[PDB]
Amino acid sequence: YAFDKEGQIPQHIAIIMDGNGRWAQNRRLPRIAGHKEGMDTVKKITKHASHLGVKVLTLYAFPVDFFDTFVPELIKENVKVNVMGYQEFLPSHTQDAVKRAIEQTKDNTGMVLNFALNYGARAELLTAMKQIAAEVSEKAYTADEITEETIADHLMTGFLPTELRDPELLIRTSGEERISNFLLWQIAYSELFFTKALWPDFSGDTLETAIASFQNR
Amino acid sequence: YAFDKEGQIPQHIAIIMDGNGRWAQNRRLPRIAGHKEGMDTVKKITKHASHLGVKVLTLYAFNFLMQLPVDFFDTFVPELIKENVKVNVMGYQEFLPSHTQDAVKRAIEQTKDNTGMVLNFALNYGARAELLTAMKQIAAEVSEKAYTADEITEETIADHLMTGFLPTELRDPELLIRTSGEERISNFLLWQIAYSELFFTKALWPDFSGDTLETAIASFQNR
Repeated sequence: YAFDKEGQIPQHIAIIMDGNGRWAQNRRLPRIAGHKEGMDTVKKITKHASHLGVKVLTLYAFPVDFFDTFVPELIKENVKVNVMGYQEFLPSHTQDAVKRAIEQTKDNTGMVLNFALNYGARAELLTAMKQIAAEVSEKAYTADEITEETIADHLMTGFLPTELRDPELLIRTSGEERISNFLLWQIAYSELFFTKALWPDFSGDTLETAIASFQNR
Repeated sequence: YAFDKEGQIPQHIAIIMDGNGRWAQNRRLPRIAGHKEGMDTVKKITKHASHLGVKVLTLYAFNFLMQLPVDFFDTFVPELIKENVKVNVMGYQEFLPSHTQDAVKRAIEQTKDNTGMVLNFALNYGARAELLTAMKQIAAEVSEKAYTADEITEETIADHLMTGFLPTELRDPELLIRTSGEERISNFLLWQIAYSELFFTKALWPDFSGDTLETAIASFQNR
């Protein structure tokens, strides 16, 4: 049962990118060659997901100059760039390149490309917890006024509008069957899809196959 | 691949029991027959999991709506004693019927001193609500200056989840099983399932057998 271009498209897709190392090793390449091939794979699926109607494409690394040579194609595709995680541990120069790509695409109105870099779901839930625990301690609101919407606001997806915060479809590559500490709160009702294909071999056809199964075929 | 009876057994196995209604529809029985049959499966899987050495078995249910647990627990308590199973139920028992609340509170009390497998029921349970309840507590306690905000740790959160009663090694499931062909978490142990192995079977829950549990464990054994 095939993918329907006129069928239902998940508005928010999250992908756990995996297999970059195993890709190079089976081809006996050094593992940097598998990571280079994975970051061009990122470009190929950012472009295809955008053309399919996806509104948020969240990518988990389970950069470099990469953002500088990507920013023109992101602007041609009307793609807005966000970065989830702890920018603090990022090198200062890649901190600079990331906030530059964010600022240079802040006005694009199409699909949001949301990078998960040095990100952890339990860590994210903890940092959301400390902020709420501090806010109630400065009497900003009760402890009983806290809601799920409160928790969702303090997650790294809270910048998104409420209808796009949670992925409707979560894809996991490299043949693993684990959530692996990714978007634990947000994937409460997400459809799950697992492909044995490694991320450097992940193609738009693989994405369409995944969306095909999301459409319940 | 094949199940190795001498191989590794997951300490904590979580199952999302799904497919009870569809099971009845296919037989054209009333859909209540699927849910009453699914409870027979609960007794079967509890016994087989206990015999395989599973330490914790968390089951997710998915007025007669909620009248099911009164006669289930009451007639299930003897065999739970014989199998040395300690019963626990996660979720807000506060909200469900009085009559079902006492049958559940009795089954917990009558099995409190059992030392074998923990049968962990999720009735009126939701992971997101469970995390909200864990934070409403932690926010309150740190507002009582029991500690400070940056001393909150993941174990602070883990203690305040509804699996916190379990020791640390048994809190998180190592294998999550979803029946009825569906491939989604559906708001179940969201924090705890962070590293769990996921197994999906098309089998409807009333057809879930000890062998279906064993193929799931076989997959956890990395085939």
